[PDB]
Amino acid sequence: NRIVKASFRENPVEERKLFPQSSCLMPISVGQAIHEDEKFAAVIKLINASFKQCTILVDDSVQRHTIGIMNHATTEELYQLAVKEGDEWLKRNQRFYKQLTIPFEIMRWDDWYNSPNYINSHLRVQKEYDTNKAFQNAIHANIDDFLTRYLSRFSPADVDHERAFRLCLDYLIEECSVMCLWTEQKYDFEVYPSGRNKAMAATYEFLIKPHHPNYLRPVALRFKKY
Repeated sequence: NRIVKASFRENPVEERKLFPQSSCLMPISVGQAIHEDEKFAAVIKLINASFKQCTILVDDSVQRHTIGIMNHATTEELYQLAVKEGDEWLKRNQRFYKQLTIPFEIMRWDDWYNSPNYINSHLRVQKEYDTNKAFQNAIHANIDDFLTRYLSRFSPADVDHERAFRLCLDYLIEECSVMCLWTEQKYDFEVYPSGRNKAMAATYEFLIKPHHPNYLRPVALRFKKY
């Protein structure tokens, strides 16, 4: 009948030649459709076919910040909801990632946030936000981009815009601080189907690429029915 196939986007032949002998990280934005069913299976199939080894991160506990924009629950409650969402993603998509024949690892957000090196990385990101205005602007742009979609189904009247911004900033600072830590596990490529968001692209530009250009090399995918 019909099937979804996940091809690489923009990655040159000279880069793609490296993929079979390279490692990759698959950060999972728990909640997104690109990480579910037909589109997720398509990715597992392409990753299996083209990489040496793979490790899937479940970006779960981070959402405690974003969940908390409209849900005014206790900080422990949101942490729990953010984890529960990761628990359920793993249940839902166990069927697909189990089909990986290459060596793979399943990690979760807390594995990185609780790293001894997190706090120093967090300070580094907060310093760059304060000092470097290009980086500051990228983060701010990312907040606008994210909130216009996240809060699309809400009337501006029911949204605490001060809160939205604050929590979304907390989310992006954590995401970038954890990003920096990834060089520790020497991942050659970072595969996110859509692009890399503005904040993460800025963090790679200013804090990661200058020190390790052969780590976290971005990879985006195209989806098509065949």
